[PDB]
Amino acid sequence: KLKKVLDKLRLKRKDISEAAETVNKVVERLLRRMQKRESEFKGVEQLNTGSYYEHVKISAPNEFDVMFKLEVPRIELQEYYETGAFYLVKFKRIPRGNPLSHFLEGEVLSATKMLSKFRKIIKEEVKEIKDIDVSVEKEKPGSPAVTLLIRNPEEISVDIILALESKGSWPISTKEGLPIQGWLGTKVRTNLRREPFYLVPKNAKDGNSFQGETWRLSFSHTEKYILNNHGIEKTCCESSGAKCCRKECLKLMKYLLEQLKKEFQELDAFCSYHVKTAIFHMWTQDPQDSQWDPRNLSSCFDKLLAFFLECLRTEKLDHYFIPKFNLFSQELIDRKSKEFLSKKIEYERNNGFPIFD
Amino acid sequence: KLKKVLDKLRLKRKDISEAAETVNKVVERLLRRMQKRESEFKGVEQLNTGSYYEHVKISAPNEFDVMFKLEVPRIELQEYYETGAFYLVKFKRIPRGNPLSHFLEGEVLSATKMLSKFRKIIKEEVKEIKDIDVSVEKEKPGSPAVTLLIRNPEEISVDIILALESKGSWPISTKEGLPIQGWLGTKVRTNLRREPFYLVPKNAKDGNSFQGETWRLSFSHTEKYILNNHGIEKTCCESSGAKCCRKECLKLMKYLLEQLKKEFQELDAFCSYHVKTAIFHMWTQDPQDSQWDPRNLSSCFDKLLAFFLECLRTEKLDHYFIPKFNLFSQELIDRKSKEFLSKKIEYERNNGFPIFD
DNA sequence: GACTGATCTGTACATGA
DNA sequence: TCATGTACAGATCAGTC
DNA sequence: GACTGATCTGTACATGA
DNA sequence: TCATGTACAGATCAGTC
Ligand SMILES: [Zn+2]
Ligand SMILES: [Zn+2]
Repeated sequence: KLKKVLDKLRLKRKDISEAAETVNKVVERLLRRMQKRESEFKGVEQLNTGSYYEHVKISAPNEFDVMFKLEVPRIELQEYYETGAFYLVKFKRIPRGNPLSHFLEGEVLSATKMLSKFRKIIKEEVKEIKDIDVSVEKEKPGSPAVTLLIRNPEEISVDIILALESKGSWPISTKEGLPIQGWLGTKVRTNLRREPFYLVPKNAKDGNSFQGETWRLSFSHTEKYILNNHGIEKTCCESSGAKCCRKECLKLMKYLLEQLKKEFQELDAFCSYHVKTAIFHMWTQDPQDSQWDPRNLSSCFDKLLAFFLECLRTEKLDHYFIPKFNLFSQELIDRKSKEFLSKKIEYERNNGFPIFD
Repeated sequence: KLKKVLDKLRLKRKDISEAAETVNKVVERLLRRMQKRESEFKGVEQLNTGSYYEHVKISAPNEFDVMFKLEVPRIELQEYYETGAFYLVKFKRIPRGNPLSHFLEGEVLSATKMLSKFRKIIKEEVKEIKDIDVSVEKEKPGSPAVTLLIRNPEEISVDIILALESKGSWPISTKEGLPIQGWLGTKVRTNLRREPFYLVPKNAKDGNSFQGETWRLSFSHTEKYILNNHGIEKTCCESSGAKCCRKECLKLMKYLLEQLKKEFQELDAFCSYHVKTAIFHMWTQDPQDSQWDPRNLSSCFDKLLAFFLECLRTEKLDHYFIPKFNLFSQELIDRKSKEFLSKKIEYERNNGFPIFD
């Protein structure tokens, strides 16, 4: 039933091999340039994130997320209002001439300036690539990335995400977040929150004050770890352990939403991170690996489905790391959208999921 | 029944507090001196091991194990025969004048010279302690340590173990060892074997060739990790998880052996590491946390007990990290001892464990 | 500007209810 | 079984050369 | 003598039986 | 469901300034 859908969604190792070849080449060139010519993004490091690197990419390997993170010492964050997600970045110490002085709009590190220079460098190096059909995509509003289109005959999109790495303790807005204590445990959560955190440009085009100096938190590293260490049992999905159907449900849900989005313009507010967040909450709700046995696929997928609908009905999907940040607020998504989606989803749920063809 | 015995074996937080106070003071002074006066053990670091730091110490806090580990780059090991446990230590690179040149008997690092200088320094600093009654114990044959007796009114013994730290990949004799793949998992084992390993002086007084240049492997770091991360479930014994009776069975077994040893001279070959190794094998055999529920204490303790007897009957207790190394060989322990122990143990097992009074 | 001691956060354990 | 206090452990921050 | 590229081991995943 | 081959990831070692 659903197993056949999962077969359809499976990536093919040939496609994977070629796409990965080309992609790795381009990425390596860009990183190296970002170090080489006496840049100010020298010292940047690489961190692969997203569905492809979590092995939850569906249909095709045509989307890649790569973080160019740069450690930026001695900073102080001023929370942008009480959003929990958004911050203004200040420095204690302008070191001397300082790489990042040119990226200052006061005491405040400007996300848009930094992003513009980043973009300029990337375009420059991309012009010098003669053996691969790679180009720079026009800037998308609300993106912290420079998106590359690769004609590896087939089209592949690569988000090169500019990030700031901070080894300090996580902002307060996350203190109640990451509620894995009953699922992955206390030692795990403690070790994860000991890790650095990351800030990417918000790059909203709304016309606000502090619009180009607003940064958003990112936890793609931690999400990667969770996707790859997802059981209560350490042997879950391991070589000497047993498979769950967690990743599978994430894939099915992702696909459902992708299709429902390609057919309806009413769902342009929705992205797969909503699905991911919701499923994090579900995995925290049903921690037991037994509650995610393959033989219970259909029911498991329904459980999640049910949960999601409730999130729409209550208009309440809390951010998994920032509990005060609601993702289904009226400010971000209109009621009408959520209701429309509840309708379509319910239909599909009561009709044997016709859309899966 | 056994719960009351575990109550008797429990340490008391006052005793713990005082003993720990004094002990930490002395240890800090010794480490600092080991760094300060222009030594050759400068750069040494501390690593607390053993029952006290695993929270499996029984009766009293009168025994402490502390490793002074020193990273020793660019070495090559020659396995002492096919023992798997014993090695001769050679250098690729005599760096220049080199700290450790004085500890060389050729190309071979001498364990006894190093241990002698270590001991000399420790005695020197111990003379300078005026506020605490601390002395150096006479060297024990087969010890890689300098043992301190502290009259903190009550007597406390502290083994200061000289160790060498190597970040290279683990010797081949351990390749089949650490068989946690079904219990803690594959990722765990892989990450643990990526860690450094340690060599302590064998310090046998047997009169062999290469007697004072023979080193023994140590895995007290890994054993510490296992004791503190002992479940298949990450929440085992955690604040938002459930208790097992693993540590409890280790304690009971430890105590049984301690008593049976204090009463009988026939069991001077036996140490608690045999108990620890056996229980590692049992935890690998019964990985499920459900197989270690508190309510199944008595039976669990019996299971272990049974296992141990079999190890004596077969005269086969493999080292947990070095599978080729047998601990119940005739070379190390006489049959008569193992049989005697089987007898006493069986008696206790069939008689409601009178010895526990 | 770089190295060492001081401070802070949280887990495991004892204790009291 | 559930709340309160101590040790241990690791990490970050503040102070000295 | 210090920094970067090359080599090696193992987990997760696709494929074939 | 179980054996074979590819990507990804981290670590150590060898080669260049
Ligand atoms: Zn799983
Ligand atoms: Zn446990």
